[PDB]
Amino acid sequence: STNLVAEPFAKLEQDFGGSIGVYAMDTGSGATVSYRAEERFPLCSSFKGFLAAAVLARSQQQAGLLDTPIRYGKNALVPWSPISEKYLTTGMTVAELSAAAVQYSDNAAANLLLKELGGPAGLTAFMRSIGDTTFRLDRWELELNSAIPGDARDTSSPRAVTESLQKLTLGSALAAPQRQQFVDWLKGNTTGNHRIRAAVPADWAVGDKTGTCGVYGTANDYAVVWPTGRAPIVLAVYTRAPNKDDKHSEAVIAAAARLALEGL
Ligand SMILES: C[C@H](CS)C(=O)N[C@@H](Cc1ccccc1)B(O)O
Repeated sequence: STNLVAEPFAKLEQDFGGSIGVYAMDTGSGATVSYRAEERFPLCSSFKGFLAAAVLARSQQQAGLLDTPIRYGKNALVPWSPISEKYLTTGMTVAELSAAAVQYSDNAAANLLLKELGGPAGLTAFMRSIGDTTFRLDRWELELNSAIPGDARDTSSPRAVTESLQKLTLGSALAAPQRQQFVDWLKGNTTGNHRIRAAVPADWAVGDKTGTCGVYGTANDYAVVWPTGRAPIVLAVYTRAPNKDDKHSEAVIAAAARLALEGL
């Protein structure tokens, strides 16, 4: 992957102070936009979209997996588990946990689903099984957020994220009802309004999944976008920075998303 008009991205990256990673594809034309698309970035919570897809895939083999109630304990509630905490007294179904992991980035819900799938290794295996050789999840929440420069644990590349997303939302990796459910969950995300969605015209339908590690200026978003009358665009925007105290920027993510959409 390459880009012979990369200077707008390079200047945005210089102004940001860190590294920016972008990959976008127009699935109707095949056109792509690329910038550090092959470089590893921390997933942060963006793994949760793929976790929900892996749960949907499994549900194709075990009838009733999605409606299975989980009565989890208080000590499942690691920080930033707003849905899991609200529903602690009732428990939650696997489907509800998946939705909360996607749409609220709920940490406890993510850890409970990971356990159901055999931990980070289990999710990584699912991703290998759809042909993603870049993705790796190694740790649970919250340890996977350490985002240490050059550490390959819990990382992927913008291109591999985009390709896997396209397979799961638009290709054949998931059966049709599962596929629609994944898309529906993404379209209902609540955490993404200042990221890719901020660059998308308000009349284009969008589903997305954010990630925010909290250190090293590391944050991200991926999305499927439906332009009017066209096949969808799929894209991924990841950031990191070299100092632990560096701030992430939602505005940088939005700006990089817009440069990608404009290039297409
Ligand atoms: C440690 C860090 C929050 S400071 C964290 O748990 N991030 C996950 C979800 C998240 C994002 C923004 C605020 C709180 C939680 B995720 O893995 O991105």
